[PDB]
Amino acid sequence: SMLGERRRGLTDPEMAAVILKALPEAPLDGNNKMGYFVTPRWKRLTEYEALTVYAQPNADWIAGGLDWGDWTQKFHGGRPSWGNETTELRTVDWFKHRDPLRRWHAPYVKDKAEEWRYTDRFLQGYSADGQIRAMNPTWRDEFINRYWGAFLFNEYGLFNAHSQGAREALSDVTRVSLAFWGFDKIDIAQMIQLERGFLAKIVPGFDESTAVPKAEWTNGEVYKSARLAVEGLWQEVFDWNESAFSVHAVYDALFGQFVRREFFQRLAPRFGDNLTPFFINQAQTYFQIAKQGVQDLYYNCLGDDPEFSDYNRTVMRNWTGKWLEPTIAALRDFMGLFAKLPAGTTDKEEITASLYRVVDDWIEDYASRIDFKADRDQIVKAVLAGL
Amino acid sequence: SMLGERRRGLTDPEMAAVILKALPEAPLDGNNKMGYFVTPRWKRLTEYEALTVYAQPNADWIAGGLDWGDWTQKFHGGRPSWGNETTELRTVDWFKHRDPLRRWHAPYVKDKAEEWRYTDRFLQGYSADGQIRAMNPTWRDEFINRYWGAFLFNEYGLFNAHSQGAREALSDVTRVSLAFWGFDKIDIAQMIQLERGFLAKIVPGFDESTAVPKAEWTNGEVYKSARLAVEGLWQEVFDWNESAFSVHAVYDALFGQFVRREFFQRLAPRFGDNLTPFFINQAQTYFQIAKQGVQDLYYNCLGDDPEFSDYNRTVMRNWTGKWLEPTIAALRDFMGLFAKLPAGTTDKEEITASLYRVVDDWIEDYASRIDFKADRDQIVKAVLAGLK
Amino acid sequence: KLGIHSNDTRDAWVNKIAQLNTLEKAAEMLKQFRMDHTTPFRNSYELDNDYLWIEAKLEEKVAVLKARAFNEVDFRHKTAFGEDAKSVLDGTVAKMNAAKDKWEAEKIHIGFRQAYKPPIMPVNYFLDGERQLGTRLMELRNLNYYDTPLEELRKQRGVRVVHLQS
Amino acid sequence: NRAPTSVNAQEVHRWLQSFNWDFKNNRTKYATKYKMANETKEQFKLIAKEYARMEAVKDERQFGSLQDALTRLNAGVRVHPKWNETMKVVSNFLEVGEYNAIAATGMLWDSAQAAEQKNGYLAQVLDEIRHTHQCAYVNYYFAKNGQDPAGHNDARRTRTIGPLWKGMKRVFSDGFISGDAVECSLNLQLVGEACFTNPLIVAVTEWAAANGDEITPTVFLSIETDELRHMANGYQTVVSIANDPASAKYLNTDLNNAFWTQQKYFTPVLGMLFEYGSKFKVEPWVKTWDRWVYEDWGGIWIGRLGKYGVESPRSLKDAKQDAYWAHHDLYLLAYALWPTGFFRLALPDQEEMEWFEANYPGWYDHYGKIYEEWRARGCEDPSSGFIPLMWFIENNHPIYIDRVSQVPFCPSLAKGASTLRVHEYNGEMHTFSDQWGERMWLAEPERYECQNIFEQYEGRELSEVIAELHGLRSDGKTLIAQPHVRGDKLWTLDDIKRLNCVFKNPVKAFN
Amino acid sequence: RAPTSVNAQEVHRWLQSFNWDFKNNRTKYATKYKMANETKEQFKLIAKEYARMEAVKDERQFGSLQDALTRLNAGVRVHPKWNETMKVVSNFLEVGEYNAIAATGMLWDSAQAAEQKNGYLAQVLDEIRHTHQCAYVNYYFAKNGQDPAGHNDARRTRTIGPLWKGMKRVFSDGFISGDAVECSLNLQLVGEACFTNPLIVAVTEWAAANGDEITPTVFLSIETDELRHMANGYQTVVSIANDPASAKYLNTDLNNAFWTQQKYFTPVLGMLFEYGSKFKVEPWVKTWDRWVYEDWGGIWIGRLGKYGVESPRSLKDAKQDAYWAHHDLYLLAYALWPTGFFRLALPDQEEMEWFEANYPGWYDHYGKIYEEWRARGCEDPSSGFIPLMWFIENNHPIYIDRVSQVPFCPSLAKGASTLRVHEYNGEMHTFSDQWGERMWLAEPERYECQNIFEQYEGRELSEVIAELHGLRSDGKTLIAQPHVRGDKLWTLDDIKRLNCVFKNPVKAFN
Ligand SMILES: [Br-]
Ligand SMILES: [Br-]
Ligand SMILES: [Fe+3]
Ligand SMILES: [Fe+3]
Ligand SMILES: [Fe+3]
Ligand SMILES: [Fe+3]
Repeated sequence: SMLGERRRGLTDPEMAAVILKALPEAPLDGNNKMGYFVTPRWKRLTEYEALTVYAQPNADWIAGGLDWGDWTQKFHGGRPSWGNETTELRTVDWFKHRDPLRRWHAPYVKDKAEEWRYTDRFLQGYSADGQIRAMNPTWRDEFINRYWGAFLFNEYGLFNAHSQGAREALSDVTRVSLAFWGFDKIDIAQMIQLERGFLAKIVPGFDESTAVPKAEWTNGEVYKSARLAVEGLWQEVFDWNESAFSVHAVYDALFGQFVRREFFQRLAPRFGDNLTPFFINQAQTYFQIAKQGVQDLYYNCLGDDPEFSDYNRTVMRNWTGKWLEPTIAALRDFMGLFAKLPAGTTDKEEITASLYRVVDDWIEDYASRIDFKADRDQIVKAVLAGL
Repeated sequence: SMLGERRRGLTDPEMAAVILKALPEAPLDGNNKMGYFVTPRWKRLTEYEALTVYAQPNADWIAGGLDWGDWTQKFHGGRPSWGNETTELRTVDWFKHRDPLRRWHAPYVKDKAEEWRYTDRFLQGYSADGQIRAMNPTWRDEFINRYWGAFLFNEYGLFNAHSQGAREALSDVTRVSLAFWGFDKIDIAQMIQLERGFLAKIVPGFDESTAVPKAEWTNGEVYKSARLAVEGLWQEVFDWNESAFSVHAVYDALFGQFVRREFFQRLAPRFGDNLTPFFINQAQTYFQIAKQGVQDLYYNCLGDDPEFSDYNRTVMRNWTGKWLEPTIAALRDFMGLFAKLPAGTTDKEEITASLYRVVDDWIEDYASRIDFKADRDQIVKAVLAGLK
Repeated sequence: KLGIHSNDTRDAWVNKIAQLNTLEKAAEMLKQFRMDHTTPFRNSYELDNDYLWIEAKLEEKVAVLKARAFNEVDFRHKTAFGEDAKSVLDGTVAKMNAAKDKWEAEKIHIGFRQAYKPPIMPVNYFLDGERQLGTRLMELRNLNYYDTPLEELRKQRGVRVVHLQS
Repeated sequence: NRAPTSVNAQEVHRWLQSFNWDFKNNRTKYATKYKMANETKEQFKLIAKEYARMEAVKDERQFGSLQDALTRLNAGVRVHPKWNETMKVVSNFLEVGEYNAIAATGMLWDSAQAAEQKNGYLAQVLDEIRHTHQCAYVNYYFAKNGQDPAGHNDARRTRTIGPLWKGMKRVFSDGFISGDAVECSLNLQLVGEACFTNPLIVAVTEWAAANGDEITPTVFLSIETDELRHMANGYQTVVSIANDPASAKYLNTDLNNAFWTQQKYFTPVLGMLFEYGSKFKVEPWVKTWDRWVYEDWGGIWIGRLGKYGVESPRSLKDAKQDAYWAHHDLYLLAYALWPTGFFRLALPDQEEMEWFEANYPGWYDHYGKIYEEWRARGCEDPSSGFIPLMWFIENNHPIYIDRVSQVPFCPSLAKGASTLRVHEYNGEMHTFSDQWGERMWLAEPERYECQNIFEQYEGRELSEVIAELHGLRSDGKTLIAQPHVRGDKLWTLDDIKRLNCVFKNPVKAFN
Repeated sequence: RAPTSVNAQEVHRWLQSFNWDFKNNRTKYATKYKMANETKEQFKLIAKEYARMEAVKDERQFGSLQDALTRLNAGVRVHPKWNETMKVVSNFLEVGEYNAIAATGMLWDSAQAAEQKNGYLAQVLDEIRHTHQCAYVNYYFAKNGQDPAGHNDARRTRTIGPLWKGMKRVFSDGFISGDAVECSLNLQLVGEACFTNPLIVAVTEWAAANGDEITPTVFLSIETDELRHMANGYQTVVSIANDPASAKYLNTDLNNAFWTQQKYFTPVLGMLFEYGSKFKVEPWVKTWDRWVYEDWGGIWIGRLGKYGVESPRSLKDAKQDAYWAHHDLYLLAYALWPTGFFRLALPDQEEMEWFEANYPGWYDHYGKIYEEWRARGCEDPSSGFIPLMWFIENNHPIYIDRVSQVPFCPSLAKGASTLRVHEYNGEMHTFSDQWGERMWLAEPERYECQNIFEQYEGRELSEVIAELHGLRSDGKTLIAQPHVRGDKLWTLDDIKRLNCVFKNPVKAFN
């Protein structure tokens, strides 16, 4: 019918009259701020904090917890739903962490959605504009299809490394940031395939199948050490913090930043490829976003913990050293790829310049935070010895 | 108070009951589709069409109008509010046009807003990632600041060419498309300045002042004929269709596409510049979006008009010839820029090939649509004379 | 058939127009139509309800014929009567700038529209004309706009006062 | 330094003024007596990208409310019948104002020489496109979800049948774009928006809420947030031309003409909107008008522009004196001509008459009794064979159409203005209702040649006009327009045809 | 040069190949099953398209809330009882959404096929959205409602009461502690498919009837995401249907999962609907039967037969204990009203007639008790009476099931009255049903949750309340109340003066 059969209390005269009659003269408490008891990181409580902080039902025996008592149901054996035993790191309050970008679900999917739609629009303009005409065939059919494509398995592997952390994270603020770090990773992997699917549509004989790039990743030599380090960070680490720290503050900050930025983002333009940089722009925008959250957690919170400052730095310095070697190896193997490039593409003077950028940026943003003493020259040297 | 003073008919018991009692048992008409009388371009009527077509109160004496009688108030002298006399083109219905992207205001600002916020994110990521370090200094301070910067005035001029059209367009669908074509041009000009402003923030000594780019535009040689063409298209053309057609289907399609795509988008990468291409991507996306609308109006609706097809093509062929000469002059002067580049950047063969790409795309996308007999090698040779 | 959008007058004129197959004849008929049926100075108000629509149909015919008869340069710079458009524009503007009063100015502007409206004069020149002629006309008309009493204004305009109430 | 950086709108806008450059033919293409200053600035430092974002944010909230909660609440239906009809006219007529304002500001953008002033008008160009689509959406929403889609669904063509539409085009269409760009700016921005539109928009949302309509408040309140920029444009138009000798000579005349033009139509039509188009009232038009036009606009707003030579319209007093009964006098005519509309009208009910008489002493003895007579004649009943027009014929009360404003008037019956001036000029008869519009015509004959409904419909039988201009519901028989707002006993085309009413031009009686 | 692009499906087509073989490529979580690495997923999504489809929904939702709903004062024109009910419904659901994040993160780790991992991943993100959505509901009612207390701090004030413990068992721990598959059954196969999915919609129904348009706006948006989760649960069974371990362990994990979930929701949901509202939509007994028995127990579970899934063996038992469950529980909830973070109301005349009409015998038991308590002044602070005193006076011990945490009173209950008490290594344990008893006997270390009497033993009531911040802004008035009127609110002192001290009910068997 026009009015419908269901009567709603907000508009139905009879029901609304009853509701109105039962209402108090004024609110029964003047404090209309949800999460008012949360300690603000900034000047005033943000929507991000109110809607996130303390959603996790931890009891006081998990630093920061506001609840009390044991869990209601545990694992066969006695392992707690969540517990201090799932990570070496210690703190005075696991809820201290704050994403500098203050991303809760809404803002997060809003930004990514904007990128998706602009991406579709970009591809539609690029194809209509015939920009593919100025791209080097060899760079396209060999380096983008095989080597860039192979890197999707690297980003995919880093994505998967987050699964356990998605389950073990000890606070809401940390779980949300973690999830978003991993989700951005699979997004990148998917954008790499997207580009290959795009090429297949506008370049007649281009094959989008992952057959080629996968074999390169699983059997190639260029990514051999890269794949080994990934397989380890993913399936050999059972500590959600070692996983997150080692991936974002060690491996991907070194190997990843070099491959994405110093190799494809730097050289693709020279082959008339503005297509790949379009997606790498997203991967880097994402990397820099995550970085702020990674820094706030492991440095601002743990590394500078009012009670476990020295302790955590020791563990992170330990971790930094533990995975810095597998990372150095990854870079070394990757150095072989240069020899495959056409003559005159680049010289050792350039690569050395890029390597120092990656390392100096690393020490500047990560290494010096936990007082890890790293030698830029020795590192660059050990890596540079792979050409 | 908690409940407030104003009582609302939808929720106030007494008022709502009065409302409900006066309501009929069912709708007084089953046709609940606004714009049901509009002939759909596609399978079913779109929201874009329903919200747009016939908003313009034209009477029947302006092809396709549904109203009747003269305007209520005209200009001193008698000029009608809107009239057939404001354009040489004729058609059986000024309302036939449809933006293939079906853009009404909401979808339009939605997409531009997405581009704005993503642009900001990109810049913050670009700056924090220190990608500026690998950009060739000369390309940056000479070609981006001075020459890319001077191009903002070209786009700004093309934007302004749309002012009279915004006032004279003979239908809602054409006015809306026209307004959006112009707004995208001012946007591009502002993005060029935005990049210069961004560079001034992360590059010590970089001057975001427009004095240099403006001096290049107003008094330089590289853009001299380009500026003369823009000044003409904008201020010497009093026919809103001649303006939109000549701007988008002649000048910008040849000169604009060459400068944006074959010079800056093509060479910036070779100097480690991923910054300018980010903005040029927006400009090219906008160009390709407008092209669809431009083609629908001038080719699908006017050039193929069941009654005035022959007439309209004759006129557009005329306009193409009128504006092709100044456009060639613009490209020819611009050739002077290649001599400024560092040796080995590009050569005559690459330059020539890129000219043919622009000319070939133009023949295919525009000229051929009205049977204009363009001679691609004649056009290119005339332009190449400008190479120093 | 006496409709608003479709009627005998309109049909009849559509036929008269279908019989104009030469630019000079058609253009002359368009100009004659404008003298006869447009502006408050029209020779007659018999076509008041359909002249706007009919004029457009006549314009369509003149445009089509002019595009077929004129080479590209003349289509851009000559009126349908073979006159140099710029010369006509400049000459008319000169006459306008020399107009002694608003009464002379209005005759110039209105007459220019009746004689040269677009199918006749190229749009670019015509609207450039509107720009200049309209400026002076207003400048003369809007000066001391309310000084002349209605009693005397009716006389200047030359209307026949049929009835007054107050 | 590798810190996160970006650039905002203000940072780019800082250099926008320098975007324009000098060249011989860099000048406006439109006729004008004024010279807009080359260095004029704009209030809001926007660029295209940021403009789009701020409007995009508004749309989200607006369309979100409409598609979700309001649809779930059946907000499209639960509105008073009278108001559902009122919104057919309010939203579509407003739509044309929004639309012509697009062309109007395109013309002002062309007129402005300073890049900043051009940019200011540009924002309005885009805003008026948004507003066009917003008003369109309101009719679109009510057609799709309301109690009577007829009219809401085809107003763009069914509005052409009635005489009230002609007047709307004068103030909100032609008045916005035909004439000196400055004269147009005064009709649109300094008078139209600043005096009537801005206040009107809010009032409509209040009257809408009162009648159960939450759709209009949702859209119109969003439209309102954009108006600040347009007020600034109107204000800057005056500033841009203030230091030009021409200003002292012409400004106040164009302003006075624009004021009379706008008020001539809105004074009677708006009061008709609020008082006769709603069940629940909010405020008496008489006081609403005095506060809007006299105090607010004619006093404060116009007063702020005194430093630029701007004076209070000389026709302000006549406007006030004529205002009192204007809307009451006009509703008599609109109801009498109900078959020519695209909406359903209802006679004032018992309760309403009390209000009218209470708020306008003498209302009952005049309008009240007339309406009572018409209802007794069976004006609401289809079988009666009676439409108020007949009553006008029987009592020899001719209805004329002002040649300039297009506003219908019946001087032999009005309680307000009863003036009538009839002139003959070069074979044509002309009828005026006031001394300001008469001067406009005498001085600018060629600007005002609009054919009125009697002239166009002369000799035509009523039902024929209605049928030709598609004034019918989807069943192809029942009229869109009705003399009552009830769901039963709706008049059909045949009911009108049987009346055999034929239009005649009232001015032909004069010799 | 035709405009071209690539969609989600075109990329997803190659997603399964994203994963590669290598030594330790296996789940890090203990499990008895093997999910086939060739398992597919129903929705071919990638991160970016996923983000867009959710962004669009957010747009509408937040649009209605910030605009039309706020202009209509929708956060206020809601029946007082429902304002209170949503403090519990939204916050309690919030924890279910939150733990579901970790749960699907664990299932993502369990799945070996890239597509199945992708399926769970979409849910990981959805549950994060739902967490923030439920948070937003409380946030909105706190900001614009008639009583923010509780809505503004449930995350900490919920720890005071006993009902929150049971919620954590079904929506927190049950979701993440145990065999990954057991968790999946608790969350998706049972929790979401049998309760959550239907529950959410019914909630919007009861909310609408009570003037609340905020919850429908948000919850109906949440509901649009559930089809993906149903699919994940279904695909979980398909993933392990071929592993021999399935025929041996599946039906047991399912039964335990079913009992676990129904144990809490059967009494608690009926309570929230019939007692947390003024206007009723439908009798819970009717709803329950349709939901659990027909739809899920029959139609839904039936479709999993080919995969060796059978209807829980404890189904008949659940139906038997269900009839009076919610009526029996509200007596306890009200008797312990000071331990809540919401205000309660006794049934008015119309309601009592409704209860009697739909539940013959209701008045003679519950009805008379409520009138007795009210006449005695349970709503008036000056009476010095809290219904718990009535339980003490009439020797009706209230126990907490060691497994489910659900409160029960065997001597007063009209429903189940079985009680089993055991001692083991110096600790007493109270059980309310044979299923939970078995669970404890076989898995003692999984259930050591301390109950409120054990933790609060010897403490004076007002002291527990004060310590855990069960107060309003004035620092004196209780958040919880025995009535929903605006006058005569109980204060901490009104409670202190009574000197009610907690005792461990089980020690009476010593
Ligand atoms: Br009639
Ligand atoms: Br106690
Ligand atoms: Fe507007
Ligand atoms: Fe406006
Ligand atoms: Fe959920
Ligand atoms: Fe779910």
